[PDB]
Amino acid sequence: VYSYTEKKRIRKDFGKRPQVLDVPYLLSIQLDSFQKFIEQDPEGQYGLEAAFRSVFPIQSYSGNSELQYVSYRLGEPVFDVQECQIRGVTYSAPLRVKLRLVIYEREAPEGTVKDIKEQEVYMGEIPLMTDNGTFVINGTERVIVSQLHRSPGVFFDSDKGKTHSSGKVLYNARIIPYRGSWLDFEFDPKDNLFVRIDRRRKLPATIILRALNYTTEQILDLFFEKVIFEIRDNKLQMELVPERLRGETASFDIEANGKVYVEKGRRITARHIRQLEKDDVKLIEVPVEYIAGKVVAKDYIDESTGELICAANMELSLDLLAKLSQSGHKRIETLFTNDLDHGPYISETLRVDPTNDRLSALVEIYRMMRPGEPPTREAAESLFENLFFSEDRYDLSAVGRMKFNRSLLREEIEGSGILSKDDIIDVMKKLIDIRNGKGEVDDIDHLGNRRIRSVGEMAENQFRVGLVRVERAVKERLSLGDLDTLMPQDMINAKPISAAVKEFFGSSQLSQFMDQNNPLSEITHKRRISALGPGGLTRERAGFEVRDVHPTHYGRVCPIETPEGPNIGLINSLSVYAQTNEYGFLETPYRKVTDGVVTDEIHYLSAIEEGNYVIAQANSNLDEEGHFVEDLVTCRSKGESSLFSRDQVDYMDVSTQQVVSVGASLIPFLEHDDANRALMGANMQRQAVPTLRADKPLVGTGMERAVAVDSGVTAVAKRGGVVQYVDASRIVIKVNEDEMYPGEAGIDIYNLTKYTRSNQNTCINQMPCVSLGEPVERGDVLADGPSTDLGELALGQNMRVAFMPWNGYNFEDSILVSERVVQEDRFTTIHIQELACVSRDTKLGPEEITADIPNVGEAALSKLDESGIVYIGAEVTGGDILVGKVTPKDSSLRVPNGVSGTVIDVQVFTRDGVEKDKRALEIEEMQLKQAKKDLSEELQILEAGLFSRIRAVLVAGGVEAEKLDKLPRDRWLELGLTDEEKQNQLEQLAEQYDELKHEFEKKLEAKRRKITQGDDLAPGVLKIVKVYLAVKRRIQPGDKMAGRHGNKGVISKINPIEDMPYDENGTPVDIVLNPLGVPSRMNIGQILETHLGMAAKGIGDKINAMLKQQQEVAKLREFIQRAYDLGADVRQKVDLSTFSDEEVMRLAENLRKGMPIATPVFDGAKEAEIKELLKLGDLPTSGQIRLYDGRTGEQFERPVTVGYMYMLKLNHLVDDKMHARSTGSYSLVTQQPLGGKAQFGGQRFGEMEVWALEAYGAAYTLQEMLTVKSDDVNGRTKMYKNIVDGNHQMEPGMPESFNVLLKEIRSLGINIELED
Amino acid sequence: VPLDGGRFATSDLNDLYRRVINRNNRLKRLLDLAAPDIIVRNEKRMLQEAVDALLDNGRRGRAITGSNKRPLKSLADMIKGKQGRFRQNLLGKRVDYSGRSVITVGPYLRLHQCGLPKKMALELFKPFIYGKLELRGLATTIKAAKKMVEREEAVVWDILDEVIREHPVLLNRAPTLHRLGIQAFEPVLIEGKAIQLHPLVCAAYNADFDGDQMAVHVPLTLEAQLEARALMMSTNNILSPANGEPIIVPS
Amino acid sequence: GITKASLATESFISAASFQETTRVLTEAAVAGKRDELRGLKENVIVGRLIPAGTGYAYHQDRMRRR
Amino acid sequence: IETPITANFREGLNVLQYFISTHGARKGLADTALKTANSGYLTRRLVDVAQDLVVTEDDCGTHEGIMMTPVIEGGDVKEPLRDRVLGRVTAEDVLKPGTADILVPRNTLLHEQWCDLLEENSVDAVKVRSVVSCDTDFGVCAHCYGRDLARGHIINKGEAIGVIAAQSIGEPGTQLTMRSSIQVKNKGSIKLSNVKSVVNSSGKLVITSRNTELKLIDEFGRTKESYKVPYGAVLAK
Amino acid sequence: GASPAIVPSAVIHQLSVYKPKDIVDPATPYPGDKVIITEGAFEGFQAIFTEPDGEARSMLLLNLINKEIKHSVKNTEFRKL
DNA sequence: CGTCATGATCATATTATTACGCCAGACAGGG
DNA sequence: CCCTGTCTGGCGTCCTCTCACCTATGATCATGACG
Ligand SMILES: [Mg+2]
Ligand SMILES: [Zn+2]
Repeated sequence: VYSYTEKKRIRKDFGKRPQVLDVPYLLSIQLDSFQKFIEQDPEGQYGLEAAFRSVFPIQSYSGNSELQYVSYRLGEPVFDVQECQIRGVTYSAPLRVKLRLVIYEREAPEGTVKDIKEQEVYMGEIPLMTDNGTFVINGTERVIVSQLHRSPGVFFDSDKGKTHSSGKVLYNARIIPYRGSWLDFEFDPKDNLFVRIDRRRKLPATIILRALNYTTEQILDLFFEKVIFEIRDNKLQMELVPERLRGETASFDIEANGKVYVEKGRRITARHIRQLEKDDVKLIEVPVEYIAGKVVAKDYIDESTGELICAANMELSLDLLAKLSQSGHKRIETLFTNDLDHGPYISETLRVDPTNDRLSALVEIYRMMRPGEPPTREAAESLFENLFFSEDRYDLSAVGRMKFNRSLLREEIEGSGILSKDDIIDVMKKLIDIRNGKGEVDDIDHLGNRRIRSVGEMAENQFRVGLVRVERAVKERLSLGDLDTLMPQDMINAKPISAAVKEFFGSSQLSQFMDQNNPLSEITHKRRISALGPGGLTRERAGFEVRDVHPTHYGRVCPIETPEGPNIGLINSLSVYAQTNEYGFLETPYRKVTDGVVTDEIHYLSAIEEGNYVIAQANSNLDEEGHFVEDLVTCRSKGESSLFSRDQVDYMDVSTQQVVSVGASLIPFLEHDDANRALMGANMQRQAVPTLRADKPLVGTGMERAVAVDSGVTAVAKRGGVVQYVDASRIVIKVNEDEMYPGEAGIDIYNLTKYTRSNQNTCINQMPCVSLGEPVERGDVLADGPSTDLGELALGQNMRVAFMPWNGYNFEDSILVSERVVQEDRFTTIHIQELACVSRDTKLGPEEITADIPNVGEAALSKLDESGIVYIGAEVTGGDILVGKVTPKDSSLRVPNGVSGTVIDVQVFTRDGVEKDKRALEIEEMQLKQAKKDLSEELQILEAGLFSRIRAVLVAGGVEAEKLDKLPRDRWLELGLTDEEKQNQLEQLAEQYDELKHEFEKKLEAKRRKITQGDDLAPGVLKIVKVYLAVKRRIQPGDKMAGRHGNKGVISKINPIEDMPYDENGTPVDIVLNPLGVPSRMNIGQILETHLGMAAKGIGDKINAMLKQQQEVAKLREFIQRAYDLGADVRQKVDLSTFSDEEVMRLAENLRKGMPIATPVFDGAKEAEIKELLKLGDLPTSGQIRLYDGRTGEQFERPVTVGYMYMLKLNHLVDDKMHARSTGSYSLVTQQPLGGKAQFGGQRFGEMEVWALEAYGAAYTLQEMLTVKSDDVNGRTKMYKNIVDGNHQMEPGMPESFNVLLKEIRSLGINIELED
Repeated sequence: VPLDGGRFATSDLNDLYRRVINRNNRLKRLLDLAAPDIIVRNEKRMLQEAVDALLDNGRRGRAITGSNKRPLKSLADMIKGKQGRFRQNLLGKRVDYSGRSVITVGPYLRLHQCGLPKKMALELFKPFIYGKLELRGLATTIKAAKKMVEREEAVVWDILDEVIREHPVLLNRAPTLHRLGIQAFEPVLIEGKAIQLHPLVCAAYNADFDGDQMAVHVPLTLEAQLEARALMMSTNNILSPANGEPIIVPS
Repeated sequence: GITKASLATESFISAASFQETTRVLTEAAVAGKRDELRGLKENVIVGRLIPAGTGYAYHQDRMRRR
Repeated sequence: IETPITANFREGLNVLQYFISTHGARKGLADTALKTANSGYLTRRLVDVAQDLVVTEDDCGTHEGIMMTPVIEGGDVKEPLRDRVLGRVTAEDVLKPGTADILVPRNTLLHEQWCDLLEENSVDAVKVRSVVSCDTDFGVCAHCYGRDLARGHIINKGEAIGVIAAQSIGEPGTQLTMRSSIQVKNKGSIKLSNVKSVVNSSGKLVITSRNTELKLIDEFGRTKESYKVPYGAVLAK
Repeated sequence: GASPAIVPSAVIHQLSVYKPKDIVDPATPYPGDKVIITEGAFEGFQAIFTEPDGEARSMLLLNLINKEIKHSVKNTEFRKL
């Protein structure tokens, strides 16, 4: 079955793979993150409650006072979104917090407080998010963009090759906390182990192991095994486990049990280890040279002298053995220090250490942190407990503790946010294990190590920084005042909190201005994974590897939609199905392929769970049950594609559209384009402009409805029902009774957004697309937006294209367009410019906006009214007067030189106290009248719905067929009816009606207050006049058009109609492209799009022929059914036998300008299907029509390719780039011309052009190019007199900026001069 | 500079000089009223560090800032590097009598001429038109001539066709790589708003027509017209200076 | 090498218009070094004719009248 | 990757093949970005090291120039004598191997007719005057430079050749990239250079030198093959 | 330095009874000083101080040509030198 | 008439780190 | 004093176009209202 707007124009759909998971709501990152941020969240985390429970309770400097936390609450905003964008306020909500003050007594902090006080306090204004997913900061709609950064936890990197120039790789182990001090363990080419804290000075690593109160005996107990030597009657025998001897060449003949095992000069084989462990050999015999370099573990003391025989971690010599042998020790514990197995890294590290106990280690750490000051044991304890071991200054998140347990092979993924002793010891153990040769290092670009922050987490962090500044103020006013007399709003002030959150949302590196000229550009700017910003890398520094697609971007981050230029691969765009995990990583759906059958359950995999399993590719053929029809199937195991068996697979992809993003899944035939041209096509499809009447794509991907409905430019119905009143302003839906609340009678009113300014100076319009009396369903479009049509997404328009060289006018990439295109007004885009004029406050008095103006006459002032402001509707030229303004000297606002327009909307804002002039009172009466009429129509329309409910209830149960309309309509309650649900319902509707009456009274009073009041404004401004010009820019030689595949081009000549190549029917082609761009720039998808567009228009022409002849609905039903079946096993399977002879005529009314065809991305329409659809129309099979010429009237040889391509106009127009300057203004500090176009400036004759004129022999051209034309002021006035008198001659002089160089060098101690 | 809001976001130099004069006046007052023995030392350290912030900020240990993270600009940051007087103001300058627009093809040109709009040719060539007006006697002063060419009356297009005729312009593509990147043409007036540029010539600019933009300059003096005709004309440079290969290869 | 061959000149304006300006101006300051405009780029700085094309004939005239 | 892309753009590409194509394409784009970033700075340093060198005389008056021979990697002759000694003034006057018969005088610009007359007689090595061996104080004379490239005649007195030279080197920097025995082909006489050889017991010629270079002299005088011969190698000839 | 300058037991005892001079200061508002203007229609030039008010205004020295008219102003009103 | 509270206007510089990389030349560590 | 490692200084494309942003917080004084 189909929805009623899907019976208007049902898009033909090729495609073979039956879908199982539809496209999710495309704005779920922004909305879900900010819903996670601001919501009443119990059990502590996440949200604002995490900040308010981690920075509170503020306890004082031993004054026994404490400011603890209760709850919070956000009130309603004073301004809704529309008034906020008009006036210019933030769209914020006040953050009320309930704080409590308690004050303890003397001698008992575990005793009773004498007095508490709990109260409401005001702090900050956090800006809310609109339903589109955007913020309104100062009247300009802004987006905060998700950041891609390093995951907190341990990270074992390897500084490969480059250091020490000898190939010896290093290994470092960066512990990355979420908030606190970093910690980098590393090696050096002497194989010592070095710690460092926050990239500061370097210490040997075991100095922190003493700082955790470990003795050296315990350190060697941890980081090494033991070797036991027993002195038993002969040559100091040894306990030997032969696994340590795997490949070691002994120094003697190892024999045991009267049997020679190992010979001198040979090594111990593995089978000799098997012999020694099979015979269970324990004690072997060593020479005196064997313990010549063995390292003792613990301290041995002589019992008689009380001295030290040998210190810990010391090699043993002959005299040390002679001392400890005669003291009474039979057991000797040493360490195993092999070449391959276990290096003595800990032992060499302890030999570099000068420290000896806990205190000296804490002193040295306190000295490397803060240099050159007296340490004290209390200060060293406090610093080292506040580096890693305190809840305040150090905090891994849950993400950090998960990565730190997972990368150390733990079990519990839950732990504390602070470190401990076992954590650092496990980091050093894993680092030594990586140095030993077992285990692997971790790459950086792997998406199991890249977390995604969003709006909620970054706003929480900035709010937390505001709170630690305010706890740095409250720890102030709390123990330095008189108690009890103050309340907790005199202490805490809202300036740092609001300053921090307002600086983050106002100007950050990630809170950026929304590129809004297209529904696609909105919905793909909100889905952006930027690597830049705070905590990430920078553009002009890094690098190589991060600008490259890793093998685990498959289905998380789009590989082909990224901006080319200085930041490729850093401004990644997130894919279609890609959600965000609980912790912040990326996850993507798959289908659990149990042992034979592809089960239709979806199952979200992260980036590290994907690697262990094995995933089938998306388009693998399966026969109606899930059984894979091949016995070799293409899969990918561990980041590496291969060919696997039938039933060793564990997952299949969901749909074939999931590698790409929503920018580059509206490209039909994407699998035929080379990836560079697909990148340029997706980026230019983002850069489109909305035309006047947007049409549709004939060749789409079916993804248009998700991008249109799941954005916020169309007016989606909330509750379905029957339309009651359509208008260009408003739309009224009457809600069906099986969707309807019992109370609040309810018929909905959609106030559309008519002609208003976007951010890119386009024209964000909404047009109603429903008829009257028409049913609508829940979840359905009512009003099309900009670049939409019937709920689809129509960016550009589809035109008749031919690929042929035509007389050179399409030489490199140019485009040649018939005048039939510009006559139909079909690229005529509508732009809106906002021109502001402020009435400031200066000396000699304030300014005047009135029209009594000097130096002007009738010809200027005829287009102004009697109070200076231009009319609404006056079509002005470039350089007239819009607002007349004179200062205590003409300073009237003028149209900037070049642009026409029609003044559509004038706003006047008045700072309160200033006299409103007559036009400001006219606008006040106008908006009073509009708001009065609008709220009165709200009351009338909802009262009409309420009375219709009363009529619907009184059909039964005491019905009065004639007596109902004899009495006035406001008394439909006291009629004959007992105590039932109906009199209860009439009482509830009377409650609703009296609520509407008193609500209308109070809301009309509040709206008169909002219109009548002034507005807070800039320091020293009287009134602001804003005027909206509405230019209509058509098309001309110089604009940029482009298709959807990377075929760019400046349109080069707008030919007449007659010159166009026509065919043997009569129709001229509209646009003549260039064929030579196809084999080099390998975008072969545009030719398949051209042929399938010609097939679509062939079906449309046959419908137009079968309908223009007034044929009955039977033949239309026949032909539309044949055009909708037409293919292989497909998904569509429609039938017109359930459309009932009236929808088929209206569906053919919508198909007569062409039949829309969906072609999904990697499961598209093959060549034979295009041929069979070109055979259904009577077009030629090869797609090529023979074409005549317009000039000569004789045939082009070798018939050419025509069809329809869907081409977009880009907003790089030519009357926004063109500029010229004879003599304008000059800069102030260096007397050179200004830069730019708005400032009337000159083009930079840069350095390489100076080199290119030195490279010729042009000497006078360069002399006037940098002395006369540019800098020397007396030189250029002499030049201007000489040019207007006909004498071409220059008096050179000196550049004045060289005198500026002399003054800047001379302002140092340097004495530069000019000799002779 | 005023920011038109009642306040002056000052330049960094006045901040630096203001810090030196504050610290120096406080040091004069502390040497006046006697320094507390081993005391007249911290203030001189502060003065030395403020002067070292003024002459070259950031060369001594951690630099200063006004707002917020960015270190502010001393004198050596005005002479050195990019954004300084050697590379931004003295070796490459901003230049009057110049303009820029988007290029296009127009293959009906001879290779020594390029299309150029009527609006750009009227705004680049203004004082030539003023001179021809008060030399032919169609405006008494300069102000009547300026208002005539602002209204664009029906006679100034004949003046403009009489000043374009044998007068070269310099076309320039924005990444000039080698010396064929600046060439000189003789303009032809075009109804429209783009620069029609001969196709063969676009082998030397490495310029396609997918939105490229080129800038035109005007040689004012007489010797510069002769140098843009004899040395830099588009017919003269047909061989590259890298080898003997022709640069007019048909593309 | 070309960056050291260009920083080691007998003309401090060329070596100042190239890389580091601080070291070049301090060495030329304490040495009392005296540029004489010596070629192309110093004359591009100071605003006069290049001694390459037509300015080469002008510079032969100017040097002959010295 | 060991499993190649067996699908062309006229047919489809499935998902993994298009993903591998994306690996290649984004690697190329990042190469072009950072490539331009290095190339512009190379052009800057070259035009700032040259910067000054103006053709300031008309004859220096020396003889010592460099020796132009065609380059021989060890295969085909890559760059012939006509494309190296095109238009540059001869150092010592070339005598044809009819010794004491002058073919060109010692100050003749070798344009295209003279280069064809060099190719006919198969001239070994036209010793020619280079800029690096000049004698002009504060500049470079006109005869040691050569033909005015981009024109036909000799270089004019004045054209700044340092700037056009530095632009001609750094301008193709956008196009550049960033990141057992001796087998003969032709036939001719056999030349050895810097060899200390001796006779083995087998009757062959064995070598006692690393600095041995083998050459193949052709029928008319020049060389078409050159081979670095290692230490202690054994020749069959 | 890392720690405070080694303060010996001498300056401390010397600063046990200092300020043995008078007002001195930075030569601002005194009996016979100079002070530039900043507000009013009589600003733009300079002036002199003598006997000011105290908890209200001061004493401005306004004079053009060879005549002068005193105009009591608070020091906020003027520009203290 | 006096005192207290509230509102408006005017006045200055932490508030209490970590994700570039190479080359090069001087300064100093180890022997 | 003769290496050999560390350290800190230099440097890292051109041209153009668009947009926002460029305090707020605390203290003191004056005026008004209430007792
Ligand atoms: Mg291009
Ligand atoms: Zn020479």
